Amino acid sequence: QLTEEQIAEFKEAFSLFDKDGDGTITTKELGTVMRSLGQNPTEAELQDMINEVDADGNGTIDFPEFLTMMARKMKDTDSEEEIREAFRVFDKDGNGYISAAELRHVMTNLGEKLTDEEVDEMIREADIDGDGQVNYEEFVQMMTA
Amino acid sequence: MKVQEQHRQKHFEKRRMPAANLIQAAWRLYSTDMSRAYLTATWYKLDDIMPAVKTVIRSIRILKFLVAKRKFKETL
Ligand SMILES: [Mg+2]
Repeated sequence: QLTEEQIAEFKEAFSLFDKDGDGTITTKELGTVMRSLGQNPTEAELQDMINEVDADGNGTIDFPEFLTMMARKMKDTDSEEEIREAFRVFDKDGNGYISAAELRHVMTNLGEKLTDEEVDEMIREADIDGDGQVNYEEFVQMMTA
Repeated sequence: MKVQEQHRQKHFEKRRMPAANLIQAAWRLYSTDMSRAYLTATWYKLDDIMPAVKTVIRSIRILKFLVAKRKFKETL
C-alpha cells in the first residue's frame, strides 16, 4: 500500500543513516546522524532504539525493517491501546476524560517534560468544553491516524 | 489491609513516569507533521531541497516512541 516513490523517500532517509551503503544501520550511524542534528543519545539509548526494529538479532536495522517502521508509525492497534492506557494512569474518574489543567501538569512535570510552548500546542490540538475536560480517547485517535 | 492499599498506590505511581513518557513521545512524533516549529520559510525550503532531513527526524521520533511504549508496557 506504499507507492513506488513513497518507498524512494524512505530509502533516501535510510541512506542518510547508511552512509557507507552496506544496507544496515548500526548504533554508530544512528547516533552520528542524531548528534549532527544536536541530539545527544547515550550508547544504551541507541541500542534500545535499534532493538525495537531489529528482527534478526545482529544489532542492525536493514531497509525492510526501516520501511515497515516508517509505514506503521503510530497507526497500529497496539499503539492505540497502550497510549490510551497511558492516559488512563492520569484518569481519576475512569471516565475517559482529564482536565486540561491536570494534563498540562503531568506533561510539564513528569518524564521528558514538555516545554511551555509544547504543552500549549498540545492543549490547542485537543478541544475543551465546559469543565475544561479533554476526551483523551478521541485525542489518541487523532495522534494514531 | 490499608498497607495493601498504599502498596498498590506505590505500584501504580511507578507507572506514572513511563505513562507520561509514552504520551510525550507520542505527541512529539505526531507534532512532527503539523507543529508550528516546521511552519517557517526555513523548513519549507529545507524540506524542498532535502526532504530526507525531516524524514530522518521522524524516523528518530518513531524509534523513541517504540522504546517508550515498551518501557511503559514493562510496568504492567
Ligand atoms: Mg551501514
